[PDB]
Amino acid sequence: KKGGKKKWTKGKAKDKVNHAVFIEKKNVESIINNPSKVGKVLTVSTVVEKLKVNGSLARQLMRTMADRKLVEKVAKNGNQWVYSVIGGVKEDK
Amino acid sequence: VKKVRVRITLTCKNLKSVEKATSEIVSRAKKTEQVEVKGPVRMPTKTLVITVRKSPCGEGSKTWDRFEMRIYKRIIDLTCNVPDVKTITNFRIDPGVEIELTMTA
Amino acid sequence: SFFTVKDVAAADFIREYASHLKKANKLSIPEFTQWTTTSVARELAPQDSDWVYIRTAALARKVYLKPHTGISTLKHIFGSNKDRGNLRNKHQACHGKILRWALKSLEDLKIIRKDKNSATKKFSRVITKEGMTELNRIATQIAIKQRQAK
Amino acid sequence: LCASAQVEAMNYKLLKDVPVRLAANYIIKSVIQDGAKGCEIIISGKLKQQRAKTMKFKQGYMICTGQPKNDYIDVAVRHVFFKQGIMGVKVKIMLPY
Amino acid sequence: TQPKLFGKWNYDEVKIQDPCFQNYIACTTTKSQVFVPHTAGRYQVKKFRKTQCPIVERLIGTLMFHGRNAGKKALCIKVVKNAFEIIHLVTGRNPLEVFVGAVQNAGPREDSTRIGTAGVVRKQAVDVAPMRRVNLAIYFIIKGCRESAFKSMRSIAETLADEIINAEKNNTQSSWAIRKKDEIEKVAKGNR
Amino acid sequence: MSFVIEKESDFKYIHRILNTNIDGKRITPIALTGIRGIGRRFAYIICKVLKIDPNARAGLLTEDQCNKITDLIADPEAHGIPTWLLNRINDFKDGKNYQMASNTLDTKMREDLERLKKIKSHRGLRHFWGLKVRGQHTKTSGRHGVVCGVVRKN
Amino acid sequence: NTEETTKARIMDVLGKTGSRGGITQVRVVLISGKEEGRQLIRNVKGACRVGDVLELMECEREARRLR
Amino acid sequence: QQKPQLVQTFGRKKNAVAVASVRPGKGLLKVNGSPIDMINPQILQAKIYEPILLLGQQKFANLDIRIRVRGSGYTSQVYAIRQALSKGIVAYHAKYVDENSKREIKEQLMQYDRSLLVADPRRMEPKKCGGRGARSKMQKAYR
Amino acid sequence: KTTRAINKKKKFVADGVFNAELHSFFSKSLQDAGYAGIEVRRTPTKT
Amino acid sequence: GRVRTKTVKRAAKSLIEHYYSKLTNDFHFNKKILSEVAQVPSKRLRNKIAGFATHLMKRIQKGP
RNA sequence: CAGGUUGUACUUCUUAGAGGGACUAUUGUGCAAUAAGCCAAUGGAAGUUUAAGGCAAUAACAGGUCUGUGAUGCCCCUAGACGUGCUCGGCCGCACGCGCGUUACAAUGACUGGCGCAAAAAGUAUUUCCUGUCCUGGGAAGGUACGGGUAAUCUUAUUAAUACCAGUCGUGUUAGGGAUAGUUCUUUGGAAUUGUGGAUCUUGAACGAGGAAUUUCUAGUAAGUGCAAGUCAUCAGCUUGCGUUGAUUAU
Ligand SMILES: [Mg+2]
Ligand SMILES: [Mg+2]
Ligand SMILES: [Mg+2]
Ligand SMILES: [Mg+2]
Ligand SMILES: [Mg+2]
Ligand SMILES: [Mg+2]
Ligand SMILES: [Mg+2]
Ligand SMILES: [Mg+2]
Ligand SMILES: [Mg+2]
Ligand SMILES: [Mg+2]
Ligand SMILES: [Mg+2]
Ligand SMILES: [Mg+2]
Ligand SMILES: [Mg+2]
Ligand SMILES: [Mg+2]
Ligand SMILES: [Mg+2]
Ligand SMILES: [Mg+2]
Repeated sequence: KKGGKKKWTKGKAKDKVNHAVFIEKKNVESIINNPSKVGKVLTVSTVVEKLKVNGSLARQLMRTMADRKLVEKVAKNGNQWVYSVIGGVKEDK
Repeated sequence: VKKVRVRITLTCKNLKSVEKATSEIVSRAKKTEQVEVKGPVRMPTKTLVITVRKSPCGEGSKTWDRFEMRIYKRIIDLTCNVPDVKTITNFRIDPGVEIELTMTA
Repeated sequence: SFFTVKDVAAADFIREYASHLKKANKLSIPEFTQWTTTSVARELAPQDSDWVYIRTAALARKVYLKPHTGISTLKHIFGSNKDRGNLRNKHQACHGKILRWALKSLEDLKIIRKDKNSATKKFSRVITKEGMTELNRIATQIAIKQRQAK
Repeated sequence: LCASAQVEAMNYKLLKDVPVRLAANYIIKSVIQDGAKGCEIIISGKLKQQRAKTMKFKQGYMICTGQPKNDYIDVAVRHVFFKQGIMGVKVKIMLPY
Repeated sequence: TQPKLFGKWNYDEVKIQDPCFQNYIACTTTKSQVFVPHTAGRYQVKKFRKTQCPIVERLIGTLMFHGRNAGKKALCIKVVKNAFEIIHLVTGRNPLEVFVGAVQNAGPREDSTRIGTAGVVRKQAVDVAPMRRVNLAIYFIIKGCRESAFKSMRSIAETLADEIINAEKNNTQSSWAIRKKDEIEKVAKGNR
Repeated sequence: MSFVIEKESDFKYIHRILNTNIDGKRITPIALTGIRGIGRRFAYIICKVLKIDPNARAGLLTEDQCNKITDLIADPEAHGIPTWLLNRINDFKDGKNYQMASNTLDTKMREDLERLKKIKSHRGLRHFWGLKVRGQHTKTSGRHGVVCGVVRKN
Repeated sequence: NTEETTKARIMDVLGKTGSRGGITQVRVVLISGKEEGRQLIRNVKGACRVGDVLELMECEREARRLR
Repeated sequence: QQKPQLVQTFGRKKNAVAVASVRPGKGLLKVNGSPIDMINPQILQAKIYEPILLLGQQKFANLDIRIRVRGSGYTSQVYAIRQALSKGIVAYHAKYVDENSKREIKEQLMQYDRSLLVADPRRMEPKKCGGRGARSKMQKAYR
Repeated sequence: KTTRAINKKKKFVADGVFNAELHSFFSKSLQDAGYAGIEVRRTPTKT
Repeated sequence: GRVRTKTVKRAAKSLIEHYYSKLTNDFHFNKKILSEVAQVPSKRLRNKIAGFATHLMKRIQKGP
C-alpha cells in the first residue's frame, strides 16, 4: 500500500482520510438532499471535510444540488467555490 | 509653370550642424517667390548603441562603457522648378551632413 | 434594436457559434484532428472534443475583427507559452495544419473570403456580406438574451 | 594651442637628449605663451633607471573633471622609442574661453 | 449614494471605538470607501503614507507575499473577496466589521528589544506603537493562513476567512496569529 | 458521475494488465500510465480507439476493456495509430514497428545495450561503465553516483 | 485574562535610544479609569507621532536616559 | 471650414495612453471600440465606473464618450481609460459650459481620487551593469 | 542613383570608421609636421 | 542637503551688491533681472543664484 | 460598429526642435546670535541636491594585461622552427572540493480551452538580412505561389508572458518536477557521432521548502514575468538592455 521513498519520517502520523470516488445508489439521493450537513457555507473543501468526497466528485454533487434549485452560488473561481444552501441550514436529523 | 515637388533629406551624426541646414534651407526657400515649402519635419532620432566592457584584459570588476551615436534625419518638401532648388542649396553646410534629393511632379 | 459582436464578450459568443456549426455540421472534422495532436507543442491532448468547432468558431470572430490577418500570425495570436524545462519559457507558434484548414472550411461556408486586391497580403481571409451577417445574428441573439436577464 | 602638435615637439626634444624638466618647461611655457589657459604634461616610463616612474609637470589652470573636461581640454599622447623600452608622453592643453 | 465594498458591504457599517486606531486605519475616510481594493496608490512614499491605505488594500498586499507564487495583486484581490463572502456566510456580519476587529486584536501591545552586552543577550520592556501594531496584526494574520494552507485542499480564501474570524474572537487556540500576539507579550512580560 | 450501483462488487479496485501492471482507481487514462510503456497522452489515445470513457473512473471497465488494451498494444498499428506515436520504430534493421510493452520494453533495452556491449561503440561503452552519454559534462554533474542511464520506478 | 490596560497618549517625543537605533522614548499622558493625567516617560518601538494613543500594560514603569 | 462640438482628453499611466473623445448625446461608453462591460480584468472594470458614479448618472446620460486605449498593461490601461473619462467630463464643461461647473467636478474628483486628473508620474527605472537587474547585483562571497 | 542603398545606420557607421582610417593613415605617415585633424566632406562626386 | 556652493552665494551676494535698488521680493522677477544682468551659463544655476539672492533680500528687510 | 476617401482643415494623442518650469517657493515650530541650515504643512508633473547615470583630485596598490595591438626593452625559436598551413584529437576528460546561476518541491497550483493589453531593440550587393500574404506537412519544417523594406514608410503600431473567465485533476514524490535514457523525424554545417539546435512516443531520478553560515535590497525599487540586443552557420541556462504584473518594513 505504501512504497513511497524517504517520505515517512519523524513528524505527523496523520492517516490520510480515505475519500472515495464512488457513491452507491442507496446513498445517492439521500446525500444530495442533505446539504445542511456540511456547515453553512459549501466549498470544494467543506464538502470533502464532512463527506470524504474529493473535490472533483464534490463539484458534481454541488452542481447537482445547484441544478436541483436547492443551492445558490456565491462566487466561483479556480478552486474557490462558494455555495449557500437556500432557505437556511435547518437540518439536524 | 513646370512645378516639381522636391524632397530634401538631411541626415547627420550630430544635431548642431543638421539644425543649421534645416533652419537656413527654409529661411532661404520661404524668401523666394517660386517657392512652396512643407515645414521642416523631424523624423524620429535613431540611436546606435554600443555597450563595451572597458578594460582590455578581463580583470577587475565589471566596467561597461555605453557609447552612443545619434543620427537626426530631417525632411523638407519643396514646390519649385529645377533651377530654384540649386539656388537654395547654395549654402556652406558643415561636413558629414548628407543631403539627398527627390524630384517628382 | 440590434447588436454586433463588439457588444458581446466573444468568450461567450464562441460558446454559441461553436454549436451553430454543430447542429448544422456544415463542416467535417478532418483526419489528423481526432487523431490526437494538441495544438503546437504542449502536454496533454485537448479535453473538450469539439475543440475543432470552437477553434474555427472563434477564428471567425477573429477574422471579423482583424481582416487580412494571416496563417502564421493567427498561429501566434492564439497565445502559447512553452515549459522547455530547465531553459526558461519561450513564446510558441501554433499549428498550421488545423489552422489553414479552418480558413478553407469557413470559405466554403461563404463566410471567409480571399481578397485578390491588396497587393500586400494577396489572398488573406476576410468577412463576407453573407458571412458577417450570420455573425451579427448570433451576436444579437446573445445580446438580446443578456438584456433578457431581467 | 594644439596639443597634438606640442607632443610631437616634445617627442622631438626627448629624442635629441634634452633633459626632462628642461624639456617640459619649454613646451609648457611655449603653450601658455600661445594663450593656453592651463597646461599639464605627463611622462610615464623608465625615467633614467630601473623601475618605472611617472613624471608630472603642471602650469596654471586645468580642468580635471566634468563634462566641460572634453570641451576646454585638448589631449594627445605619443610613444617615444628608446633603445631603453618606451616613453609615454601625454599633453593636456587647456584652451581659453 | 454610498459605494459598498465589492459591491455589497457598507463601510459606515463600522466605526473605530478605540481612539488608538482611529487615524491608523482606513474604514473612516470618504476617500477610503472604495469598490475595489486596487488603487495602485502611491503610499509608502512619505514616512507615514501607509496610513491612508484602505485597510484591505493592505491585506491584499501583505497577502501576495510569498516569492515565486506571489507578486500579482490581480489574484490576491480575489482570495480576499471570496474570503469576505465566506466570513459573511458564517457570522453574516459586515466582514469589514470583522476583519477590522481582528486587526485591533491580533496586534501585540508589548515586545522586547534585544540589547546584548558582550555576549549576554538581555531584553527590556517596550510598548508597541499603533502603526506598528496594525502592521504586525495583518502580517501575523496572513502569516498563519499559509501555514496550514500549504499541502491542503483548504484554500487561502478559506484559511484566511477562518482566521479573520477567530482573530476577532481572541480564540487563543484557533489563530496562529493571536498565539504569538499572546506569547510575544508573555515572553516580553518576562524579559521586562 | 460516480453513481455506482453495487459498490463492493460493481467495481474492481485493481485490474491486471501486462504482467505486473496493477491499476489504481481514480481515472482510466491516467491509471494506464503506470504501465511501463503508456503515458500521460498515450492513455488518452487508447480511449479514443476503444471508444472508452476517459472522464470516467478507473476499473469501471470489464476484462473486455482490459484485453482491448493488451492486444491494442500487441499490434497497435492494426487499430490504426500513425507510425509516429509509437515508442519503438524500425528495430534491428528489419522488425518494422512495435509499442514497447511493460515487459517487452525492459528486455528490448537489455538487448540493445547488449547490441552495443559487443559492438564497443563509445555510446555503447559509456552505458557499460555507467556514465551519461550525451550529457557530456562530468566535472560537477551527477556526483555521488546519482541515477545513471535507463530509469526504472520503484 | 484580566488585564489593567490603561490607555495613554503621547505628550512629547523625546529622542531615540537602544543603539539598535530604532527604539523611541516618549513622554505620555494618561486617560483611563484608574488614575489619569499622570505623566510617564515610556519606551516605544515602531512608528509613532505626537498625540497617538498607546495601551500600557503596566503603569508602574518609566525607565529613562538622555545622553 | 468646420467645427464639431467635441472635446479631446487624454489619460496616461506608465505608457498607458487614453484617447477620450466627448461629444453630446445619450450616454455612450466606448473603450477601444466596445462597451465597458467587456474590459479584460472584470475586476478593475469598477475602477472605471468610479468617476461615473462619483458624479452621477446625470452627466453621463447626456453625453456620448468614445475612448480608445492602447497603453501598456491590462491594469495600467484601465487607469488611463479612467483618467481620460475624468479629464474629459471636466474638459467638456470648460469650453462647452459655465467655467464654474468645471470647478465643481474637478474638486469633486480630486477629493475622491487624484489618479483621475493627475498623472501617475513614475515610469520604469533602467537597469545597471552593476548586476542582474535595476538595483540588484551579482552575489558577493566575502569570508 | 549611387550603387547600393544603405541603412543610414550602416552607412553612417561606415562613414565614421573610414574617418578613423584616415586618421591612422595620416598621423602615421605625416609624423613630421604638426598633424591635427581632418575635415572630410564626402560627395558622391568628390571626397 | 540643500546647501549653496560658494559660487552660488558669491553671485547672489554681488548681484544684490550692485543692483539692490532694482531687485524685488519676487524670485521670478529677480531671476529675470539676474539673467539680463549677467553671465549665468546654466539656466538652472541662474535660479539657484536668484532663489538664494532673493532670500538675502528678505534678510536685508531686516538689516543685519 | 467597422472600411474607403477627401480637405493648401487641425493638433489633444505620436514625433522632435525652440522656450518655458524648481530656486528648495508660501506658511509656522527647532536651530537661532545674525547664520548656515533642519522639520511639517499647502501649492505643485516634479521637492531624498527631483530620479537614474556619465565624468571622475593628489598619492598609490612592485593589482592586471607583453595572448588586442605594425606600442616596444631584454631573452628565447629559426626550416625534421615556438613562422606558417593540413588531417585528426583537446580544452566539456571523472572519486571528489569550491563559486556564479537555471528549474523545483505544487492548489496563492498544474493541464485544456478562450481572451485585439506592452517596450526596446535590430534587418540585404543577385535568392545571400527582417520577413508579411499563400501552398504543403501531425509536427519541427518545408515550397517558392504573390509581395514590402537597404526603413516612423516593409516585417508593425502589431505575435510577448505573468494576469483575467471557463473547464479537467483533487493531495495522491500522483507528476507537481522534470534530470537520465531509447528508437524515429527535422533543420545549420564539407563533417555533428564525445547527443549543435529543434519535433514525436515512451522512460520519469533527487526534491516534500533545505544545518553552520551567508548576498543583494527601500518604489514602479524587491519579486515574478516574458521581449530584445552581443556572441552567432548553428548553440543560451551568461551578459547588456526593455516592458507588463506589482507588495511587506523602514525613513
Ligand atoms: Mg491559475
Ligand atoms: Mg493558457
Ligand atoms: Mg603606469
Ligand atoms: Mg546625482
Ligand atoms: Mg581613477
Ligand atoms: Mg598589452
Ligand atoms: Mg612545425
Ligand atoms: Mg518559410
Ligand atoms: Mg522582429
Ligand atoms: Mg490529471
Ligand atoms: Mg518530454
Ligand atoms: Mg545519437
Ligand atoms: Mg537536449
Ligand atoms: Mg529574467
Ligand atoms: Mg540571429
Ligand atoms: Mg540571440
